[PDB]
Amino acid sequence: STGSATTTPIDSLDDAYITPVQIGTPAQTLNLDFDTGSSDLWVFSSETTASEVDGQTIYTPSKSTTAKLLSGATWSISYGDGSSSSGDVYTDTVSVGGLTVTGQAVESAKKVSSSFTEDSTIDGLLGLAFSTLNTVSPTQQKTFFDNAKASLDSPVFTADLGYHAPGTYNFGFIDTTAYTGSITYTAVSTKQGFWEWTSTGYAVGSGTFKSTSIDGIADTGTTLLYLPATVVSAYWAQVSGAKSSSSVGGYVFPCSATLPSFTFGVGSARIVIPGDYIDFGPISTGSSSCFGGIQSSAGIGINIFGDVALKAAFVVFNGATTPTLGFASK
Repeated sequence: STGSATTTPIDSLDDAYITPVQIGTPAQTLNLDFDTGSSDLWVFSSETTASEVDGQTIYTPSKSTTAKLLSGATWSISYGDGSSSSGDVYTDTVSVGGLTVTGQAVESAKKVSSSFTEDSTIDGLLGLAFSTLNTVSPTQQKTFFDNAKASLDSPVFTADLGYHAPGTYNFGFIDTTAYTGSITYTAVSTKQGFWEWTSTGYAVGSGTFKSTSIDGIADTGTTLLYLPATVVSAYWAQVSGAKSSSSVGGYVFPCSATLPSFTFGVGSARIVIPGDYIDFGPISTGSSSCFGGIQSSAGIGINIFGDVALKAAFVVFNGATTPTLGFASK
């Protein structure tokens, strides 16, 4: 089998992407944030505290003839941005772009933190990291991809995120029309449960390429590119007036600037992030200070190849017995 679904930016900055997902019988369609940095499929629901729902579409398990309470199971997750959610668990039928999994754990939120409530466009998350990170207790549950894998034509999914435009998540096949050149594959460590890999270096604008190993994660659920402070300083030093602002929480730059590109290495191949992809707009409405799309990872503990980087590439998440990542230009 295969599946193919369009993913759409939630706003004009590409802060995140939503993909429609059918849950239950008859189908209830929710718009989920596909997150290769986590491993829980959780949704706003009829069980979510009413004051914490503000415009989201909810899953109502009592209206699904295929929903079954997973007795005793609870979940609770905290994300790198400080947000969180928790609740109980149903199993139900879940379909993405024509690919159906029966018995998928659907984690129903009883509580969500304020940033989820405040984002009316995201009805939940669909985790695509390794199932060892799934938070369901006392019986850990499998991701949608893990459940689908054996049925897929090939044990892969691909992320093709757009810049200020829709893109595509495919399951079970590699669309050879969706990228240019060849796909360069690189080794993955699953030891932390992430799609963790090592970039071979970077360049700033038209500058020379610096060969240096940068370990990080391919994370569709993170907006920006988080890299070591040395690398980030070298980038922003090329932008007149750019500075790191403790009050804002990262590098800012004059909105009048034209940003240089940023290149990252995948083996001997190179992915170029255009400068425009690194502009996240005014820090507050009407400000002439703009927020940068490349930020330091120094306070995180891990480097994160988030949407800023991934949307410059066609990205293969290869879930073969030994997983690997593939990157192609597009």
